[PDB]
Amino acid sequence: TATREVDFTVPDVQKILDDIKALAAEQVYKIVKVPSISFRHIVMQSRDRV
Amino acid sequence: FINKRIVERVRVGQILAVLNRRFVAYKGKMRIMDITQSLKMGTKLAAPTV
Repeated sequence: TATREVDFTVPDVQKILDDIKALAAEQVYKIVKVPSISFRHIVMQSRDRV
Repeated sequence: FINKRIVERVRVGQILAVLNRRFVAYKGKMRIMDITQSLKMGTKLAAPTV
C-alpha cells in the first residue's frame, strides 16, 4: 500500500469523559474590587499642560 | 538523416512551451493498494463423514 504514515492508537475514554466533566467548572468572568487603570498622564517641564 | 527533433536551439521564452501533456495524480490523503494476492484467500469445505 501507498499512503501517508498514521499511527492507529487507541485512547482511554474514561479520562476524556472525566476531563469534559471537569471543564464545566471553569468560569469566564472574574470578580474585582476596582477597575483596571485605563488612562495615565505624562508631565513635561510645563506646569499648565500635560 | 533522422526526422526527429533530438536537439534544438530555443530562446528562454520557449523553455516552458513543451507543456502539452495532461497528467492525472491522486491525492496524498487517499491510499492505493494492490489486492491481487487477496484473490487466492479462501477455505475448502469438508464433506461430512463417519
